[PDB]
Amino acid sequence: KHNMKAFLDELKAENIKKFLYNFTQIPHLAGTEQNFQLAKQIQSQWKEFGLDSVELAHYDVLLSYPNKTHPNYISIINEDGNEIFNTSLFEPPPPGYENVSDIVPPFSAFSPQGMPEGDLVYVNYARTEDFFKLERDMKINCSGKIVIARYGKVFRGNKVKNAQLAGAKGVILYSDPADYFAPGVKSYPDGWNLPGGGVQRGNILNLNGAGDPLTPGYPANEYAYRRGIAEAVGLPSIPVHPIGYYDAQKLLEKMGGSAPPDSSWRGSLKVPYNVGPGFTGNFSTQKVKMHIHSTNEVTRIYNVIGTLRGAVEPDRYVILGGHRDSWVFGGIDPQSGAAVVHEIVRSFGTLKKEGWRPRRTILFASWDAEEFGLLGSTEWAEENSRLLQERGVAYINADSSIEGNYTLRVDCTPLMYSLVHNLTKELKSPDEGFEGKSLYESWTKKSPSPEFSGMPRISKLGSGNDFEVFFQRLGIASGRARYTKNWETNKFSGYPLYHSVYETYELVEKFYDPMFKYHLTVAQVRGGMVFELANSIVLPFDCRDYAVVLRKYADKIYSISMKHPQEMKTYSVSFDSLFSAVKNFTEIASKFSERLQDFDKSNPIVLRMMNDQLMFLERAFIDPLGLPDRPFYRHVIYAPSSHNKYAGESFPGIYDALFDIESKVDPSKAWGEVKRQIYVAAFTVQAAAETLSEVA
Amino acid sequence: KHNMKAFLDELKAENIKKFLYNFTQIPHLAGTEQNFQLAKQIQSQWKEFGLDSVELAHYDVLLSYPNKTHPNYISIINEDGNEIFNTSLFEPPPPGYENVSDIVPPFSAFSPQGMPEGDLVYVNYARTEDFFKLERDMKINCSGKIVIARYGKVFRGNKVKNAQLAGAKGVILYSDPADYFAPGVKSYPDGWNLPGGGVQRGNILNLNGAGDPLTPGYPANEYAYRRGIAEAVGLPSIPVHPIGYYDAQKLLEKMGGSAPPDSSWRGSLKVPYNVGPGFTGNFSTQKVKMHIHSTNEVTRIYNVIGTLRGAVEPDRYVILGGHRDSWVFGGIDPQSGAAVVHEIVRSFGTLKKEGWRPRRTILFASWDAEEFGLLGSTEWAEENSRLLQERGVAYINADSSIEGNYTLRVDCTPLMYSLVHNLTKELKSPDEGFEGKSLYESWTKKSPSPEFSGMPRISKLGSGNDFEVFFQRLGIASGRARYTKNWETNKFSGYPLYHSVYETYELVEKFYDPMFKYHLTVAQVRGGMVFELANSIVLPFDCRDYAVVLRKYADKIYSISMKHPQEMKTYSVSFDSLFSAVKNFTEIASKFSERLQDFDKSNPIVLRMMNDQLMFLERAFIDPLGLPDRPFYRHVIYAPSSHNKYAGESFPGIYDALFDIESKVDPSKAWGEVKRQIYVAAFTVQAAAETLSEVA
Ligand SMILES: *[C@@H]1O[C@H](CO)[C@@H](O[C@@H]2O[C@H](CO)[C@@H](O[C@@H]3O[C@H](CO)[C@@H](O)[C@H](O[C@H]4O[C@H](CO)[C@@H](O)[C@H](O)[C@@H]4O)[C@@H]3O)[C@H](O)[C@H]2NC(C)=O)[C@H](O)[C@H]1NC(C)=O
Ligand SMILES: *[C@@H]1O[C@H](CO)[C@@H](O[C@@H]2O[C@H](CO)[C@@H](O[C@@H]3O[C@H](CO)[C@@H](O)[C@H](O[C@H]4O[C@H](CO)[C@@H](O)[C@H](O)[C@@H]4O)[C@@H]3O)[C@H](O)[C@H]2NC(C)=O)[C@H](O)[C@H]1NC(C)=O
Ligand SMILES: *[C@@H]1O[C@H](CO)[C@@H](O[C@@H]2O[C@H](CO)[C@@H](O[C@@H]3O[C@H](CO)[C@@H](O)[C@H](O)[C@@H]3O)[C@H](O)[C@H]2NC(C)=O)[C@H](O)[C@H]1NC(C)=O
Ligand SMILES: *[C@@H]1O[C@H](CO)[C@@H](O[C@@H]2O[C@H](CO)[C@@H](O[C@@H]3O[C@H](CO)[C@@H](O)[C@H](O)[C@@H]3O)[C@H](O)[C@H]2NC(C)=O)[C@H](O)[C@H]1NC(C)=O
Ligand SMILES: *[C@@H]1O[C@H](CO)[C@@H](O[C@@H]2O[C@H](CO)[C@@H](O)[C@H](O)[C@H]2NC(C)=O)[C@H](O)[C@H]1NC(C)=O
Ligand SMILES: *[C@@H]1O[C@H](CO)[C@@H](O[C@@H]2O[C@H](CO)[C@@H](O)[C@H](O)[C@H]2NC(C)=O)[C@H](O)[C@H]1NC(C)=O
Ligand SMILES: *[C@@H]1O[C@H](CO)[C@@H](O[C@@H]2O[C@H](CO)[C@@H](O)[C@H](O)[C@H]2NC(C)=O)[C@H](O)[C@H]1NC(C)=O
Ligand SMILES: *[C@@H]1O[C@H](CO)[C@@H](O[C@@H]2O[C@H](CO)[C@@H](O)[C@H](O)[C@H]2NC(C)=O)[C@H](O)[C@H]1NC(C)=O
Ligand SMILES: *[C@@H]1O[C@H](CO)[C@@H](O)[C@H](O)[C@H]1NC(C)=O
Ligand SMILES: *[C@@H]1O[C@H](CO)[C@@H](O)[C@H](O)[C@H]1NC(C)=O
Ligand SMILES: *[C@@H]1O[C@H](CO)[C@@H](O)[C@H](O)[C@H]1NC(C)=O
Ligand SMILES: *[C@@H]1O[C@H](CO)[C@@H](O)[C@H](O)[C@H]1NC(C)=O
Ligand SMILES: *[C@@H]1O[C@H](CO)[C@@H](O)[C@H](O)[C@H]1NC(C)=O
Ligand SMILES: *[C@@H]1O[C@H](CO)[C@@H](O)[C@H](O)[C@H]1NC(C)=O
Ligand SMILES: [Ca+2]
Ligand SMILES: [Ca+2]
Ligand SMILES: [Cl-]
Ligand SMILES: [Cl-]
Ligand SMILES: [Zn+2]
Ligand SMILES: [Zn+2]
Ligand SMILES: [Zn+2]
Ligand SMILES: [Zn+2]
Repeated sequence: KHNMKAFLDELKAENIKKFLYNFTQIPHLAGTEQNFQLAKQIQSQWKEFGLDSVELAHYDVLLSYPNKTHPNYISIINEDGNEIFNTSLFEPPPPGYENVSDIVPPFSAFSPQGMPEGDLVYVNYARTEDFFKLERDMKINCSGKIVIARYGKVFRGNKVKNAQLAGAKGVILYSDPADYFAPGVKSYPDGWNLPGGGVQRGNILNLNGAGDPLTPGYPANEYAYRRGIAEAVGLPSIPVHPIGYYDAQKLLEKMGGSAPPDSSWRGSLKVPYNVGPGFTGNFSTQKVKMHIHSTNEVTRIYNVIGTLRGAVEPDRYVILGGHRDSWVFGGIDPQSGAAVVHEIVRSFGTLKKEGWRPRRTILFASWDAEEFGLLGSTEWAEENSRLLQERGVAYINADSSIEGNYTLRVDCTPLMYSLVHNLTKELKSPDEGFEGKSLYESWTKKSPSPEFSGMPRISKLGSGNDFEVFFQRLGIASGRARYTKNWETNKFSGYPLYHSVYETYELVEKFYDPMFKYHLTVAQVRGGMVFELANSIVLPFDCRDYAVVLRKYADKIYSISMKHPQEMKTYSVSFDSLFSAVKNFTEIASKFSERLQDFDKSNPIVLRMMNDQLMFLERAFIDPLGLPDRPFYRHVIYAPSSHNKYAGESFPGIYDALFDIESKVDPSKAWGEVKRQIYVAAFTVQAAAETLSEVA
Repeated sequence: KHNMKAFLDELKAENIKKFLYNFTQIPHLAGTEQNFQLAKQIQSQWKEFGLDSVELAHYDVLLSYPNKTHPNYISIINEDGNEIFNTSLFEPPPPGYENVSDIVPPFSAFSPQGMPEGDLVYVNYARTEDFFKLERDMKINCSGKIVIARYGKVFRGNKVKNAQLAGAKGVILYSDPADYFAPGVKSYPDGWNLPGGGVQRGNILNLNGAGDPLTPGYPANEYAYRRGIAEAVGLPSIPVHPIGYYDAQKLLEKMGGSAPPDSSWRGSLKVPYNVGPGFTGNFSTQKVKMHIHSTNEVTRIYNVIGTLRGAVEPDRYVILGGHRDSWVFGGIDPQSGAAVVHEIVRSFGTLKKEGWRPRRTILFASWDAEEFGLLGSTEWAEENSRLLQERGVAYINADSSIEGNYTLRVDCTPLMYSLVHNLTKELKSPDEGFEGKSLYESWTKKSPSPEFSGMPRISKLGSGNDFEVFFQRLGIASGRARYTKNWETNKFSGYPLYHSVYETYELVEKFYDPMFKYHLTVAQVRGGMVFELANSIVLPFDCRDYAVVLRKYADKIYSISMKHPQEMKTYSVSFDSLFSAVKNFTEIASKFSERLQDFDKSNPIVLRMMNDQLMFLERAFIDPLGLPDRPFYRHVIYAPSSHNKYAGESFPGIYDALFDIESKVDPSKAWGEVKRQIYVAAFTVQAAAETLSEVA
């Protein structure tokens, strides 16, 4: 039989290992020749593997690179202007790669050039609440100061935006061992910890879904009209640079001014974590000086797009996409994901060569320039937005397959909860101690849902990956899955070697997944989802699961508002319309589910009608006017948090209208806007419900 | 047989006459009790006629009414402040209606209140080019002046916007007999001309597609959050009032200052048409004073929505909509259209009672508050926008069925050109002299296409009617048809009794269509179109017709730009991308047409695929970001003219970037924006073409 079992059994751990090794021998930085070569390789292999067509889709987008003859670094400078201490110009390369060329040195992509000099303020994680505490409680003023912030907790672009609005003239980012060194584990190459010379690369944009900074709304094709740099979207106005903790120790050890306000501000280095401004008395006259000379440059990028044409509904697309560009070798990010996609393509192509075709069309993508702001996925989606919004069934992301070895992690739309529960009950757990048990069983045991019990945790989608344009802009049901760490017994952020030169094939083969069994499990979850989406006669979405979460999010946002009972009285702020809409959604979704069960299964137009109602249900939560000042975040239920792009926020329009509202100087105006956002959300919920009513 | 012939033969002239009489005995002003009664009547009749459901959809929207105890009027006032001449408080009612109550007196809906006093400037039609001529050539300054403008040529809301931007403090609108009195015809009741006491009502908003001024983007439902008046969309900032030509003669006869600049500025009254400012020497010290006391008020309106469920594709909607609210009796506008819709509903319901159902669902609408800014259609579409954009096949408008008795007028999307040609070849001409000939034949003879020869004129859609939200906001293929006058041998605007108390059942029965044969022909064209749209197995749209017009519009906009060859050189302004996209559209559309001819006709999914490509082709021309500063005009090929809402403009984004560009002070910026709009248009054309490519 050509069924999902045939597909799943064809997937091999050993193949994912071979592909990972093949993809991680040299750097594949976006916009470089090596990454164009790899694109051409993947294109040729996907053709050999059996796909119907495989094309490159290219764009010319704004990228950012250090100047190779004028390196970035930071100094402590004395009263005469002598640089008495300099940060590193490069990370010590790992064993056996000390002769690889074209390793890009640590930098913050899209930093402007400058050589600002000043006194340091230490701002903890540079979160919105960190600046509130500094400014409101401690009365420390960052205006004209250089801030130093530890990486972690939130996306770095939000740190830089927050420093910029506090009036900083520069930002230094560093990795504290409190957040990037797990107790009891050795530094790379001897374990998976970040060494003191290790540094995390990453862009510092605030694109809010725009894609290429110069062409928001339209693909950066050959005739594109581009904004000038001054009108570009999302670029920082102050220089920024990342360092490791050896270097950070040298900048922090001399800090004076106020003590840290409490222990949550102290990391693990042997320094006091004084906030400043500036250095203690003996050194009060030394300053910090940044030297940033990176340049932004329009550069060609290349996506690989493979098509496996559907036998029955070729005009319905199920998309498996993940990126290919890496900061250096990409051992985890992204090639552990790319290798899994490569093996999925291979397995599908095997079945195809024996005469099988999925019900619907499956599109496979190897995106470029994800590390520079989700540029490849976003420009392609801008180009193809009409096809995607009328034909797009689902998008499954495929970045890093592992960030730990403890249990499964899934973030997705409620419409996929049932599909994920059912698939994972049919897959074998790779976990020691759960031999012969289902993945569902091990996952639920290690990661219990906060709400349900007997059910696993499934998180809402945030952002910081290539599903953003598909989900929050276009409203196509989206999901992602990977193996992850135990967040309970671990205080550190993501995985320690993230976006460092130390993220290599060896890191993975030696320390994360030597048998490639977690990779294989993730290929089964991702591939199994694409299979069911592209092949099930009825799309495998359960609208009733959205009804349950909409009630949870309505309760949550009402609870937030109710911290202000006096104002809700004064301004007549009612959530009744939103609860009404959620109640109606629940009733209509229950009735639609009954018809879906009971409809005449021989009638394909009835079937195509009800599949279209299922496909367009995520689509119904899109507001074509977007969220306030964020036109490309159009989903009314989910947006990336305005304080942390990686986190999802529910009812974001109401959430941001309420945030910090007790500080607004015109409360009438502020609560007016809360009421406006309640009206928008209740309306959108009711409108989405009505797409599930009988059609006539 | 239940075929289109059965449908068409059931339509009766005598029934349209009975309904017209029934709908025009009392005023049906939006927001009034009489118009709610009529809604309830139509709802009950459409139920009796056989529709599956018929519901009222209500909204609470901003309307505008004079104050019944504080009337609007204009004065000439002397040096002491005595009002020596006053304009009329009402139009003399026609014979036999002198005792009808609740005739609303002439006013400009949405005028602010005020009693401004000042010197007159006469501004001809208050067109953009009229103000250019006054300000640039004649050096006349309107700041702080009251302007008087003749109705005609352009929508009155654009006149008021243009006066406001010239710094006027008030606007007086009047009907000149040059534009509203046809030579050789008598005034009502003895013919169809406008009497000197007749006055044209109408709103003076500049909504640009927003619908209710207080709730742009969302339906004005029970929990809607409303803007405050100061942030409302589209309201005028200066008082405005309309008058007839008896009164206008009294205001114009004393005018001094400059002579009219040429004969195109002179109407037919026995006055000099001096531009002013102010009156001649003897009267130089008299002034004009307006007294406006109308109020804007949120008021309930009611649409009637009837459904005839499709047998095969119930989730595909073909919509026949026209409004029901009138300024007074609505003898032509809108009830000559409403009576035609009523008879169409009756004919469809006859067939339904005998067991027939159309292939697709047909929705019938009786919209409210069209006269106040297309409010009813727009709020309903805002409410139902997700259903309409995923399910909407076509919208056929049904306002006035006649504005003359000479020949057919059709304005529609190119996608309907073939459908209209084919249907009209099968209908009988009602014209004298063409007995036994087709409607196509008489229409083509009397209204030859400028381009084609052997073909009839079909105009692009403009706006000022209820298709605007469906076509220019949502991108649903739209059309309209009516009988019209011979524009060649007639210099007057629209029809003379437009929006006057004299537009009665008698006007129609005595002077326009005593046999109701033009009404019947229009019911056949509108009803025949809805029939073919809702019943043809393949949707009756020809994409190749869009390809032909896109080339015509590209040639036209390039010709405009080429008036500036030096700047096109300096700023490297190329239309090559747009011509490329139009060429590709033509090639892809030709291939798609071949497949549509040759596809396996037994395969319904192939059929539903290709019908979806046809349905979503108009949809592809929507840009979700909208046109500059006009977010609800999202169609890139067609927008209402920025200088005249009634007229359509093609490639509007490029057109407005080029308009008056030689006057812009930063030419680099201006031509940059031209290039931006070329990129947007070429992109949108190519993207729409690609929706017709093979899907995978
Ligand atoms: C959830 O679904 C339910 C439908 O099951 C839906 O109920 C609707 O609620 C609205 C209220 O927002 C009702 O609107 C009323 O309609 C009647 C005419 O049918 C009007 O007369 C009402 O207005 C007048 O009377 C009201 C007193 O009830 C006054 O408060 C008001 O100021 C006016 O005087 C009012 O507009 C509507 O009838 C029902 N529809 C039904 C039951 O079918 C509810 O709206 C849905 N929730 C959301 C968020 O959409
Ligand atoms: C109309 O349809 C046609 C397809 O039949 C489509 O043609 C495409 O045109 C673009 C040009 O805008 C081509 O883009 C080129 O792609 C190649 C790689 O395939 C690149 O190397 C090219 O860039 C380099 O080389 C160019 C020299 O030709 C340089 O001018 C450039 O600066 C770079 O060095 C270039 O990007 C594309 O290949 C074709 N696609 C085809 C033939 O399939 C055309 O774009 C459509 N019109 C619109 C408005 O979309
Ligand atoms: C995940 O798996 C569950 C369990 O198999 C799926 O729910 C089950 O779906 C089936 C198939 O439609 C339901 O069968 C129906 O039962 C009713 C009897 O009341 C009958 O009228 C229908 O003809 C049909 O046989 C079954 O009841 C249902 N089980 C439960 C507990 O809901 C679920 O659909 C799967 N989810 C996805 C996305 O596939
Ligand atoms: C308006 O009417 C015209 C004339 O009837 C329609 O064009 C005609 O459409 C028919 C039916 O599809 C075409 O028939 C095809 O002919 C080819 C032979 O080359 C054959 O391969 C197909 O199987 C089919 O028989 C016919 O050629 C065509 N005539 C012309 C002049 O184009 C037109 O489709 C109607 N428009 C609308 C919107 O209905
Ligand atoms: C990664 O794998 C690819 C495919 O096997 C290798 O590329 C092939 O290299 C062979 C030997 O040089 C050539 O003859 C083939 O034409 C290449 N195939 C393709 C599709 O490019 C590549 O060398 C491997 N890379 C590494 C670093 O191991
Ligand atoms: C930090 O680096 C800077 C720049 O390379 C060093 O300062 C330079 O030293 C060279 C060689 O002595 C001089 O010719 C340059 O004029 C100096 N440039 C600047 C900008 O100061 C500095 O010596 C280094 N400091 C340490 C401790 O290594
Ligand atoms: C317009 O036609 C309608 C329908 O015939 C008339 O309304 C009917 O009036 C009769 C007699 O008064 C009532 O018994 C019916 O119940 C009414 N029907 C409906 C559906 O309302 C109406 O009177 C006519 N109006 C005019 C001005 O002629
Ligand atoms: C135009 O109308 C105005 C307002 O009704 C008239 O002026 C009023 O005349 C009455 C009766 O004599 C006075 O009591 C009011 O004080 C006047 N009001 C104002 C605002 O002036 C005026 O007489 C009318 N002019 C003509 C020619 O009919
Ligand atoms: C990089 O720096 C070098 C020398 O210090 C300079 O000549 C060149 O302008 C810079 N390159 C870029 C791309 O800015
Ligand atoms: C912070 O410092 C800047 C720079 O001198 C000053 O202008 C600004 O007002 C200060 N703000 C506060 C709250 O002290
Ligand atoms: C792999 O799992 C073991 C056993 O729980 C754990 O001690 C180790 O930290 C894991 N490795 C990584 C990289 O997480
Ligand atoms: C209308 O005018 C009368 C009297 O001149 C006044 O009492 C009332 O306020 C006005 N009505 C409205 C609705 O403004
Ligand atoms: C028009 O008149 C106003 C009002 O006094 C004046 O302020 C404005 O500058 C004038 N414009 C021109 C071009 O004369
Ligand atoms: C009706 O047609 C006749 C004959 O052409 C014409 O003289 C008359 O003006 C028409 N009536 C109207 C209202 O257009
Ligand atoms: Ca772009
Ligand atoms: Ca509205
Ligand atoms: Cl992922
Ligand atoms: Cl019309
Ligand atoms: Zn990644
Ligand atoms: Zn990354
Ligand atoms: Zn009308
Ligand atoms: Zn009208």
